Amino acid sequence: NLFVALYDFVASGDNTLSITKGEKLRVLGYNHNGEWCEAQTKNGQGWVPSNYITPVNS
Amino acid sequence: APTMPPPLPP
Repeated sequence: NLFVALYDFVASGDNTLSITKGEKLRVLGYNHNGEWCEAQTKNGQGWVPSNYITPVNS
Repeated sequence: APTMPPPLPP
């Protein structure tokens, strides 16, 4: 489940994680309605918006 | 998970 960041997102509390466009990440899980995604990048782990990432592989 | 809603794509 490899994904890549579509846009920049800066963390602002609630255990969110800052990501830069083009950055690869492993998705660990989602919240109840899939709006938030728990991710791991080389910089750490935390929540990022699901609409800010896209799958890699096809 | 966050209690705040996610921002919209730019």
